[PDB]
Amino acid sequence: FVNQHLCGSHLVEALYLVCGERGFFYTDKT
Amino acid sequence: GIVEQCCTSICSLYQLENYCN
Ligand SMILES: [Cl-]
Ligand SMILES: [Zn+2]
Repeated sequence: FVNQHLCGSHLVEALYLVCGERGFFYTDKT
Repeated sequence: GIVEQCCTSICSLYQLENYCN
């Protein structure tokens, strides 16, 4: 079951929200 | 990393702010 894939889609939205104009990186090394 | 830290237990926005640029 694609638990990690689904979690990451939520993580990027939450990062978008808190980071604001700072932005963020979301890589293989994040 | 972030999946390890934040997909195994809940990360608040305060914890996620660590990952901002
Ligand atoms: Cl989900
Ligand atoms: Zn979902």
